[PDB]
Amino acid sequence: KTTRAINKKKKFVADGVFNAELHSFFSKSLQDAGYAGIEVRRTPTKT
Amino acid sequence: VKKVRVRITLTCKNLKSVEKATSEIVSRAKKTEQVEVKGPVRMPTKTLVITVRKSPCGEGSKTWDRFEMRIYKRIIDLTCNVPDVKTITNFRIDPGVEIELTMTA
Amino acid sequence: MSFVIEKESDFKYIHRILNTNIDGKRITPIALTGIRGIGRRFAYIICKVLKIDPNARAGLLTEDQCNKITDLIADPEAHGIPTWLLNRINDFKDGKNYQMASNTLDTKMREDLERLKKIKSHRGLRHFWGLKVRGQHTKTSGRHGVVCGVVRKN
Amino acid sequence: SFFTVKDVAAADFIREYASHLKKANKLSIPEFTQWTTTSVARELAPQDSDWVYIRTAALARKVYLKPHTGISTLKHIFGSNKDRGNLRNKHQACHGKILRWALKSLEDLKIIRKDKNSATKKFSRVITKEGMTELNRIATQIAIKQRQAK
Amino acid sequence: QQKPQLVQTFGRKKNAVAVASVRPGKGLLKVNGSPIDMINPQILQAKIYEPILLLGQQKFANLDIRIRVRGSGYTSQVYAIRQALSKGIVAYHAKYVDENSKREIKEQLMQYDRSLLVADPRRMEPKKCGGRGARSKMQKAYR
Amino acid sequence: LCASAQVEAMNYKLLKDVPVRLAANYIIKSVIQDGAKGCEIIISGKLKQQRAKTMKFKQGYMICTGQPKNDYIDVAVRHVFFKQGIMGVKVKIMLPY
Amino acid sequence: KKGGKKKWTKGKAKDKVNHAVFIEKKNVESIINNPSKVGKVLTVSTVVEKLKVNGSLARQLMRTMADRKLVEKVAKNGNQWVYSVIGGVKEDK
Amino acid sequence: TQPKLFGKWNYDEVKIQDPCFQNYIACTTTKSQVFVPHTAGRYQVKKFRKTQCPIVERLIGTLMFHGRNAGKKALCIKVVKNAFEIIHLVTGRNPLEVFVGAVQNAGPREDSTRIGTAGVVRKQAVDVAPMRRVNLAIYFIIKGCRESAFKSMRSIAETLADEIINAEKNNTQSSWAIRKKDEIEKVAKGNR
Amino acid sequence: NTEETTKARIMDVLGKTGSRGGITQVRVVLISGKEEGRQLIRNVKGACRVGDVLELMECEREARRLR
Amino acid sequence: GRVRTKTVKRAAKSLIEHYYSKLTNDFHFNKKILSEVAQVPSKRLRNKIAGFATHLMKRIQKGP
RNA sequence: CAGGUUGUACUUCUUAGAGGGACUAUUGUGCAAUAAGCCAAUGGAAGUUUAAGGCAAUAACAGGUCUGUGAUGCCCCUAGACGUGCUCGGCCGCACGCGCGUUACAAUGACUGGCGCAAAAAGUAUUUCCUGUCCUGGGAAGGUACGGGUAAUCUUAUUAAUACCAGUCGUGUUAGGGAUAGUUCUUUGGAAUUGUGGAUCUUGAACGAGGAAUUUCUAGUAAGUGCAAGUCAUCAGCUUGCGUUGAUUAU
Ligand SMILES: [Mg+2]
Ligand SMILES: [Mg+2]
Ligand SMILES: [Mg+2]
Ligand SMILES: [Mg+2]
Ligand SMILES: [Mg+2]
Ligand SMILES: [Mg+2]
Ligand SMILES: [Mg+2]
Ligand SMILES: [Mg+2]
Ligand SMILES: [Mg+2]
Ligand SMILES: [Mg+2]
Ligand SMILES: [Mg+2]
Ligand SMILES: [Mg+2]
Ligand SMILES: [Mg+2]
Ligand SMILES: [Mg+2]
Ligand SMILES: [Mg+2]
Ligand SMILES: [Mg+2]
Repeated sequence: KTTRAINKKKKFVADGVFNAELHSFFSKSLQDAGYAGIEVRRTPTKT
Repeated sequence: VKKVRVRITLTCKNLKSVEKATSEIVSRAKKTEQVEVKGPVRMPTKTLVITVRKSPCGEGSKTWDRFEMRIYKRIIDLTCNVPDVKTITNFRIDPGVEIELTMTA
Repeated sequence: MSFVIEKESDFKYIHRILNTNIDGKRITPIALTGIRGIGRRFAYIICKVLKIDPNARAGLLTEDQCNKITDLIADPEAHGIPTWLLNRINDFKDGKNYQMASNTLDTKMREDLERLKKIKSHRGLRHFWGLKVRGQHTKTSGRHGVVCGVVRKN
Repeated sequence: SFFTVKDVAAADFIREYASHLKKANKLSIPEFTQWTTTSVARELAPQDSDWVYIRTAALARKVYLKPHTGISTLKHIFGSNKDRGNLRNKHQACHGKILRWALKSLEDLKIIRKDKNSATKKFSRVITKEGMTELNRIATQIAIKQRQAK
Repeated sequence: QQKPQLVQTFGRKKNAVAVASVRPGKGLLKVNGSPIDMINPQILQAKIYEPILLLGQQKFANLDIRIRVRGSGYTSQVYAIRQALSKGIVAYHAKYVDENSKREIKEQLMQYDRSLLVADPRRMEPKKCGGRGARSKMQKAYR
Repeated sequence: LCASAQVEAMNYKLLKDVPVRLAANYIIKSVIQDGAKGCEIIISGKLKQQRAKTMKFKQGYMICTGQPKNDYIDVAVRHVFFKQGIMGVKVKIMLPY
Repeated sequence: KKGGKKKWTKGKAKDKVNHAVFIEKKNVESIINNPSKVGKVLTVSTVVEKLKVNGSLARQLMRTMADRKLVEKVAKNGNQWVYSVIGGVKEDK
Repeated sequence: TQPKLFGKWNYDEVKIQDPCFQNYIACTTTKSQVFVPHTAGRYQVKKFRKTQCPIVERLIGTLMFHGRNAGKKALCIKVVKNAFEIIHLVTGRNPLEVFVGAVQNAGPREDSTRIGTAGVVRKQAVDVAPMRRVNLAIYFIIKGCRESAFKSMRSIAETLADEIINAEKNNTQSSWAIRKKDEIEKVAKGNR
Repeated sequence: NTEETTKARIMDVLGKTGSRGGITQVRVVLISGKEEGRQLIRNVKGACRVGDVLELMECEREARRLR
Repeated sequence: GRVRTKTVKRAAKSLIEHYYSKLTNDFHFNKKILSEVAQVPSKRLRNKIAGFATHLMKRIQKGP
């Protein structure tokens, strides 16, 4: 039972923002090789 | 026969992908013998609306961007044992597709 | 109804109450409203205390009915009336309760603004100069010196 | 035959039950009541003096239809709008004093009941066997009188 | 297994939804669980009786029609409560009578009014950031 | 076929002093070559002078407007630092069916 | 008698008929029995029209006559009162 | 059986003698014979639907027309019903056979088209259409009611009633409606 | 008020006139006591179809244009 | 403003051009053909092409 | 007529997924060269490209934003700094001049009472979010008594308001209208005094439908009417949406 329950709305918006966080993180640092995108499969086990 | 009623919940940001899991989960469960499935039920499509004034600086007329994020939730019920489920969940489901499970007797 | 017997005399077009409070012939509660102190709903209260007919016209009430009101106002709290229906409550740090009379009221204010004129509080000073106190906005608000504070009908 | 409240415009029925409580004066018009205090936040104090009876009178009609309804809900359900003046009209809630009393009194009258079962609204008011019978009688009496208007 | 002798007809008008159940009997008229005589706009009540009269106390006298309506506004609901009756009386005759009797009543109503069978298509029309309402807009000083 | 990439390629060439036209040509040709169905490049900035200026280079098809716009089009844009100020580089690769 | 502000002004010089709120016992009965005096149809207005009696008063005079099986109501709404003098207006003094 | 208006007013109690108005009015149709003037119909859709509107529905519409106060047919259906009772209690006639006449009379037969050339405001002789004629008639009738109806204890159901009557009579001294009806023609007969 | 209202009906709807782009020009046929049959080309204003009936308060007219 | 985009017309023209024999005087039947016959992305657009293509069929029932 | 159940029962209502369905179809005038097309009628849930929107070409306006940006050129400041923080003021100051709007001049109305009609939105880590039942206060609001929900499961299938029936007032700047102001009480917040918001009793102004001008607006559209959502500890007279009542005139 993963800690706190969250509005599928609330948790989804959180999901998107996290993805857009990663996008700035990668693109900003991986500024050498052709960066493109990120297929992120998040599990309460492995991100 | 240790029967366990299983609840398959699927919530997703886009319809393309969530419909594949749903379509195939049933396609796969019907084909097993120890299986009893309650049709794939579609909950009401929740829509998160965000209306935004376009331009950054407040000049020029009123321009508004109506942004949407749709969330489809599908629910499937199962009559099986604990191994049966893990047998049917062996798909290759797209990213951002949350699948929750509830087990009762 | 309005089944009067002796017209011209069995009725009194104008009654005198609290100084200049002349009363109109229409309906009693409402008639009372002219008094600088009583209003729409206070009149109705009065009639329940003096068991006087409300629906009934105005002026079909003798001087007894008239005094019932003059003193009803002098020490209202005595006839009952919950402290919270009064116009004035706890004045000058001592005077318990009152019910701002037509003439009492007029001077009570003259004394409070005087209370502040000497104090020189913002709210006080404001009244002096002659400008809304709370209504704050002065740009567009009441131009051409409209009605300042404290309002009297004429 | 026989008729229930659902067969009589209650605007008409309350005009009947309001009195059945008058002649029987089984109640006792509380203090703050007569003490002028219109319901909610409005202009003038009520006009009809027995408003006290009428309110309860209908409150019974209400509970006989929507069992388990609550104070804060009936408070709303009566229907009130407020002229705030410049600011537009907003919907307004009623008065909890007169209201909660009326339920207590109807309970002492053996008409209202506090359910101690449904774990949602534990203690909400509901019609009673004896209580609801009294209603159908008034109703049927009115019902029959309407059919009597040859 | 079961199989009541019932018909299920619906009426709608700008959100107004009319659940109309028709079973054979002695002429009952339930609307949300009460007699027509008690609808809110004592006025429009007539509108609902229009179908009844337009056909004749005959068809109404033989059956028991129970309707439940929780549409949108007073006026609209009435329109649906209306539309359900009309659709149901016809719907009954389809599966429980000669398909010919249905045609009679259908044209019968159609001839008098379409709002008994047809559906008042229009709904509301969404606003626009272009102004204060659906098609009005912030003033525009030119000079 | 990846615009996000080509922009970086272009971002690199420009900082290595390769003239604009010559520059864009290489990326655009290279893009079409890889199978693009239409390619366009935009470069707003102080193009070799005072005022600002906007340079455009286009090849083959292109979907300016429609819903299919976002489907058959890839667009990435980058900022290129100069001791001048800034260079805007947009790349619109139009993917094949 | 008139202290009203910026109301007088070029236009109509129509003296407001002085309706009354009282009726003497010497006229009470006589007037109630004489409905045929206020035209065929009797509404809050007509009543005031002929008798100088304001509606509120007029109503009671109507309900009164309505009570004395002398008048019949046609329709009764907000301020619209439609009354018919049973038998027919056949009173000309 | 025949569905009377408001429950007590036979429709067949009238007929349109003049051929002009025959198709530009509602009394005549089977579909028109309504108990209530409320149809929430869909007129005003094609470019002549307005026709098929039960004449009184039109009256009610044109009646709830002043801003803030109006926009609610509910009530207006009333003001018109009472007004019909009241018109009956005076001429005891089928008040439709009254309102109807009034509609036929209060409609100007001639108007002037303002055609100005470089500052000068000239006018010409124009013959007023039927649909336009009826529209003007009702618009006019009602227009007046409010005129007096304002700060008056006289009620619309009364003002209107009193109007529909004289409007049928052509009484040029008792119908703000017919006043214009005449003047518009007169002035128009001058500009022509 | 003694008028000579000769009733005439619409024969053919010509065109629109008066840059006010609202006036309509129409060819009429009469039906009244006086004459009858006489055809005129009168100028209407308002909703008008083919075959309506209009009360002319002056048969001596018929202004016209078509360019 | 019911006019036809060039594409709509080209399609109907070329469809009729290739399958004349098979094409009927009924829209529905033809619409089915047009869909089984080629790549029409928009279901709606398909009709337009057939609705019009069907039109041409009746104009060839003339020859010119 | 309400209530409880139950059935591997059903889907009309509800949900939402597949697929249907319009294309301008059928009929006759105008066009007519063949035409593209235009009109009217009929059928139709639907014919103004069905309705409302999203997207939006080439140029350009040296339009606007460097105060949204860890996007920057140059130029400024640099420790008694234009960095950062703290306490207290201010952006709402008033003779006035403009521009959105809110409320209204009232009997097609106001006030008292009665009346199961709606939509769309939202909602928590422990009490911190929505809040139902219950208790206490005249009242705003309190209490924590009993509870559901991190949601088609719980606040809710309902708590809108206009409307409708009854009653009072009865043309009377009367109170329609509510500005201004005076004690009291209550909530948010360390703090409200230069009134946060809310309740009570008074006070009760202009306003009697508005000149020269001038803005949007053709159908579930104007208008009226309330409800949400953003902002938000608290504050809407703004904004973005939602539904109910619902028309004149054009085409
Ligand atoms: Mg009310
Ligand atoms: Mg630029
Ligand atoms: Mg009213
Ligand atoms: Mg479009
Ligand atoms: Mg652009
Ligand atoms: Mg910037
Ligand atoms: Mg410093
Ligand atoms: Mg609480
Ligand atoms: Mg809520
Ligand atoms: Mg009063
Ligand atoms: Mg107040
Ligand atoms: Mg203070
Ligand atoms: Mg305030
Ligand atoms: Mg609004
Ligand atoms: Mg909030
Ligand atoms: Mg808010």
